[PDB]
Amino acid sequence: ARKGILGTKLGMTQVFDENNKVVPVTVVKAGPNVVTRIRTTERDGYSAVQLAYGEISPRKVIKPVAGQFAAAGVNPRRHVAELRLDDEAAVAEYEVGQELTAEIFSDGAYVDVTGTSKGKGFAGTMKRHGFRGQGAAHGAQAVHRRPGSIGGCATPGRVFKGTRMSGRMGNDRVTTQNLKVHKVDAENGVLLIKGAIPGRNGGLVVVRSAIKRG
Amino acid sequence: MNTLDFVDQASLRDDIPTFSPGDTVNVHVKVIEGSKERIQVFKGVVIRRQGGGISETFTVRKESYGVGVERTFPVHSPNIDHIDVLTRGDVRRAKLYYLRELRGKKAKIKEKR
Amino acid sequence: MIQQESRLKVADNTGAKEILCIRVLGGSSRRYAGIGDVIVATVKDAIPGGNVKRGDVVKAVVVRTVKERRRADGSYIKFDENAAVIIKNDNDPRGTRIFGPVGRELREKKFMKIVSLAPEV
Amino acid sequence: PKPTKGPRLGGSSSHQSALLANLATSLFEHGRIKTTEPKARALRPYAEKLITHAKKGALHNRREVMKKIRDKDVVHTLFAEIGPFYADRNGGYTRIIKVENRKGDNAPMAVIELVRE
Amino acid sequence: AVPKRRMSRANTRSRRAQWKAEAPGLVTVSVAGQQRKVPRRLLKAARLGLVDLD
RNA sequence: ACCUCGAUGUCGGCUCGUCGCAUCCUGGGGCUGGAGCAGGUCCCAAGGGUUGGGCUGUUCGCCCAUUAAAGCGGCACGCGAGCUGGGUUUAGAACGUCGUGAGACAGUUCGGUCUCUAUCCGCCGCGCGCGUCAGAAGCUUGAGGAAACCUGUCCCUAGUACGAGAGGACCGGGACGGACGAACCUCUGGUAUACCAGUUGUCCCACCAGGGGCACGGCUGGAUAGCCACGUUCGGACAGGAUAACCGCUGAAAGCAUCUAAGCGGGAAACCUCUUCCAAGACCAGGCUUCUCACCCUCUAGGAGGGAUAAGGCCCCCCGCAGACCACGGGAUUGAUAGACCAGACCUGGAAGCCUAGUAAUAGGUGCAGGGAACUGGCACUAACCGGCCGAAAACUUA
RNA sequence: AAUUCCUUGUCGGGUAAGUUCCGACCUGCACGAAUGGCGUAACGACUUCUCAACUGUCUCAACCAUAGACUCGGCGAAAU
RNA sequence: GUCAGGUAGAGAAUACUAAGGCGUACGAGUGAACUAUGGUUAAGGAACUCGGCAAAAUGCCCCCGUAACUUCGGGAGAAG
Ligand SMILES: [Mg+2]
Ligand SMILES: [Mg+2]
Ligand SMILES: [Mg+2]
Ligand SMILES: [Mg+2]
Ligand SMILES: [Mg+2]
Ligand SMILES: [Mg+2]
Ligand SMILES: [Mg+2]
Ligand SMILES: [Mg+2]
Ligand SMILES: [Mg+2]
Ligand SMILES: [Mg+2]
Ligand SMILES: [Mg+2]
Ligand SMILES: [Mg+2]
Ligand SMILES: [Mg+2]
Ligand SMILES: [Mg+2]
Ligand SMILES: [Mg+2]
Ligand SMILES: [Mg+2]
Ligand SMILES: [Mg+2]
Ligand SMILES: [Mg+2]
Ligand SMILES: [Mg+2]
Ligand SMILES: [Mg+2]
Ligand SMILES: [Mg+2]
Ligand SMILES: [Mg+2]
Ligand SMILES: [Mg+2]
Ligand SMILES: [Mg+2]
Ligand SMILES: [Mg+2]
Ligand SMILES: [Mg+2]
Repeated sequence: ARKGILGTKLGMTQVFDENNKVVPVTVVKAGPNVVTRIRTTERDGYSAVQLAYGEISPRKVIKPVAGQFAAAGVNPRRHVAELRLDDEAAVAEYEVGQELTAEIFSDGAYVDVTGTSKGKGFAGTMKRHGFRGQGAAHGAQAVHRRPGSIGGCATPGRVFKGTRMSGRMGNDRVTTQNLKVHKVDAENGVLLIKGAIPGRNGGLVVVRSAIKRG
Repeated sequence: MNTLDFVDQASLRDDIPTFSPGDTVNVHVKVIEGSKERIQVFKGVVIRRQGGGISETFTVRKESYGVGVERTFPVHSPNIDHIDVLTRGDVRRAKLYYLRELRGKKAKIKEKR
Repeated sequence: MIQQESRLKVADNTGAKEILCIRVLGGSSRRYAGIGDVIVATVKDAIPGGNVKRGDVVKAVVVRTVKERRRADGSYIKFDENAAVIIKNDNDPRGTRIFGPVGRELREKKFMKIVSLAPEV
Repeated sequence: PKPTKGPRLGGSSSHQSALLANLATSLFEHGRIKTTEPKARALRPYAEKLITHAKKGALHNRREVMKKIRDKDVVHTLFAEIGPFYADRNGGYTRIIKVENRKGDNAPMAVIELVRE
Repeated sequence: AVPKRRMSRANTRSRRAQWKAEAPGLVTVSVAGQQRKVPRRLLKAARLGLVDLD
């Protein structure tokens, strides 16, 4: 029902449509994925399928994961993710050891990419939540970038947990919605996703079929 | 090596004549005017050429009706069908941005003899 | 990229030299105004003895901007002087002639008169 | 080489360049220098590039090396002794070692040397 | 700001106990015929004879 | 005048928000002296939005352009250990008045120091120790929480229904926008303190040439990489359940009637799922899997203590677009992790030398030349080391 | 109007918008002729308004280098 | 209070430098937010702000040419 596969953000580039219109696309490496485990409602309680992607040396593979892959009946990989399907009717379409490629998608389809946004370190409020800065002149005394007030004078007492303040941003799970897949290069196992996806170049990403437009 | 070259070569366009910033060129752009695709000629001087492979672009400046107009075009854009370099240019910079304040004789560009 | 309190050269034979934008129509709080956008401006300078005079409040379509404008085919267009053309009540260019060039973005809708009067693009 | 990507080694700008130049001069003059760890780390690429320029030195490279090193005797002895000595080495002419910290400020100290072999 | 009240001994010692040192990882090395303890960071320097050993 | 004169800093504006609906708009409904558009009144509804300027310290208020709107209030007439002081409310001086007078004027004008290294709680992020009943690892259900909810213009329906005419639809679809948020450098731009080219002053390399330090990188024209918006994409859903106002069906009490007394229904941007993220410290401390599942000594055998180990982890080492430290991620001789070298892409623009023309500056051939950093492909040339620490089960009852 | 509570008195000059700015009307709460009345070329780090350029004051914020802030080595206070 | 070089510069200002004196007394690292000192910016150019506050702009030598007013000196280095 809900197709999906793991890949790696290769980079970004441009393409041209049939009407000479420019389209900035993202080249992603939706390399081959191996089905290593299938979650069922009778065994675990939910309908999901476990996929594995990426090359790893058997010496670098850890012993627990090595034994897990041996019991599954496939070779080890770098990354292992899980896609939660809708029901056993959809889970039955997968089998342990099955190999999935970029051919599961078609041109013009709508996907959702999920990755880990880049890390911006300890960023201030103005960069975290777009806080409006203060005047840089007319007397401003060391408040050119400070947040300012925080709450009520003496009635609230506390600071109303949830106030937007400074801290470490980025490096969190982000998910885009309704990205148009421009082209699916089969010989190369590559996807041209219309737009920009989270994460840096060479980072792991999970592409799925869109929910609002699937 | 341009890792994405194996995807950019499919869109790379041939028959692109070799030009440099400062040469006079007239580009032919395919423009659709009310269900009618015609060819519009834009004659100017290449003031800059930013190379990025498939995303390589070039800017052409033209003085029309006493007003300057700068137009940037992707070298590998399919909307273009002809790029004729009329006369070469003898310049020293790579991006002739200083031409945004010269008019007439002061804006004339040398020619590679 | 035109906004409030921005001066624009009038391209028409109405007698106005430069106008000052007041507000960009087409939205609650619009920040900028590109090519093809309508705005409300006042005549800050006019030709001695022209139709319109200084201090009037009129409408004008923002054409021939200075900031780069990106088209649908990846190309860009930019001019060297922020210009504008005073329009009539609903949609019509005040005057009977245009002087400078206009961007192709004017062809969106209802600007056929200006597109035909402009001797370029 | 690659920028420091942060606060420079010696105070403000325009001083790290002279510091690296003096360090490379001392290295090419002696053969073994003892400095701070980050100083040697930043000098490694500088010294390697200077050694490559000396290797390639036929003409227009002597000036490229002199525009960074002032000691004429140091430049000459470099181009002469080192010269083709590393012609068989495809990079990596400098070796870095870590030594104990000095008294006062616990600055991690390193030692840069030239691979003789 | 200034401290409002005197911090109790409990909290004082609890916050002070965190200011401790970390012992370094030593490694046995055979130099000059005798075995000595030198950190792995300076193991190579001691092997080559650049680490002073009192 | 009930705490506060052995101190509670008083009106604005900027930043920052939280909450009530006596609702400005969006949403739903009843009556209309509702023909239609457009209105008047009432009820429910706070999820979201509620513009930019001129005057004036101003709150307030008037005016100019729009928009659906440019809501009313509480939070010490919110917020000065977040920010300025335009005014009030010190000391100086002036104008008009009172006062012989010093002096005074909720009458006016000019100018007039805004201190404090965060102790505790509170808030935004990050670690250490321990627990989840052997020691570890992979993937996740999830209670319980956080984030979003905005809407305009145009075309068809349809110039149709309505209406003498003027004027002009409800409902349902299609297209394009204004604001906000998330991601990113693919395009355009902002910055690039070890990049390129020109040059003024000055000193130096013995001197010409060619070069180096300082004068903001000395100044300009560019500038690969990282970050960013001015730039490029994505979202405000669809649908399901129960409802407020409201509209209802069968129906007596009370032979009629009645939306209710027993049931069945529809019913909104309100509520719960649905969308994005966190989350088993959720002490009911979870679930599916995989690795090791066995070695000694002491106390006087009841448990405990000490040492050495398996899987695994950590330290040390090379690094990152991960980062204040930490922590996370990748590698560690069975390797392309980083530096160097080669090549490519890209930036800069035609390098030094020689020769030629010119008395000279200077120009032309060797030459897409020379120089370079972040991007990419190879190459062990250099450092990831003949190395150290933690780290596995008391038992019992029922079925 | 440095003088006026009514006052943002009324008209006109400028801005699309002007309780500010300039001239006039004169109803002088409570101007007035050596505690000077009326102006004055030049002048003033005095006060107020406008115009041309200019720019990050702002729309709308973004990056670069330093001295602190952050880690390490040593010395080492404070107000309460 | 006295000596006062050289290079360009009107200049004892400004930049470097000769002779001369010093790196002066806590240091090594790390692109955190934020604070202070400087630089840069696509479009608008005071629309921010009580207030052009701060920032930004011209800036020197030789020439052409300089208004209203005036106490005839001045405005004036007007301006351009
Ligand atoms: Mg400041
Ligand atoms: Mg307070
Ligand atoms: Mg190029
Ligand atoms: Mg310097
Ligand atoms: Mg007290
Ligand atoms: Mg007190
Ligand atoms: Mg209500
Ligand atoms: Mg809701
Ligand atoms: Mg304002
Ligand atoms: Mg409020
Ligand atoms: Mg208050
Ligand atoms: Mg007084
Ligand atoms: Mg008296
Ligand atoms: Mg503080
Ligand atoms: Mg004004
Ligand atoms: Mg007056
Ligand atoms: Mg008097
Ligand atoms: Mg007097
Ligand atoms: Mg004086
Ligand atoms: Mg310390
Ligand atoms: Mg910093
Ligand atoms: Mg600017
Ligand atoms: Mg500009
Ligand atoms: Mg103003
Ligand atoms: Mg100033
Ligand atoms: Mg200045």
